[PDB]
Amino acid sequence: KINPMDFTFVEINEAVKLVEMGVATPQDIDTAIKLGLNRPFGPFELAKQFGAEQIAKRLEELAKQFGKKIFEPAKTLKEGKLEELLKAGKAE
Amino acid sequence: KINPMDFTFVEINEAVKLVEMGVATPQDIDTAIKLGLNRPFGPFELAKQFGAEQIAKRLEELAKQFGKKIFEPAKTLKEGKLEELLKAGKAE
Repeated sequence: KINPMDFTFVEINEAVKLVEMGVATPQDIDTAIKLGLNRPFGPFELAKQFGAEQIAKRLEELAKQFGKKIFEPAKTLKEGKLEELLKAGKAE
Repeated sequence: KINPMDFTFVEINEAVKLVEMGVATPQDIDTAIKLGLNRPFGPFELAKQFGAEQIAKRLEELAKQFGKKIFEPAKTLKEGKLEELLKAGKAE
């Protein structure tokens, strides 16, 4: 049974993985979302708000439920190294 | 009751609206998704594949179910003007 919140959990790791594959930065993502989507927290601040720990555990659950690639938790998350990752697109 | 497919329906109009608010183009989106997410069709070809008509009708359903902003169908879609929209970020 799915929540509305699961949809931002999945959006988030969509975002995460893009950043993981180097096709975008945490920033252009957050801003375009915030600006385009007119909301207060982009995927990543959202992620920071929530916690890598929580979102993954949850994404796991869904991966079992569905077995689609999209639901499987980004490694950035499943291993909490989120913060060093912002460093990547943010640092240089 | 939600399907796995609903998650790409919502991703799509996430994408759509970004493009609607001018913060990205249909292209940088499709490619970053395809490249970063290593899949065959970006949000928009996906959308083209499916049809503005179908995705909206469906997004509607979810908006009633949840009443979160994220689920409400982009106007680009709910009015099928999808194709002229690719023109925007694609044309100039």
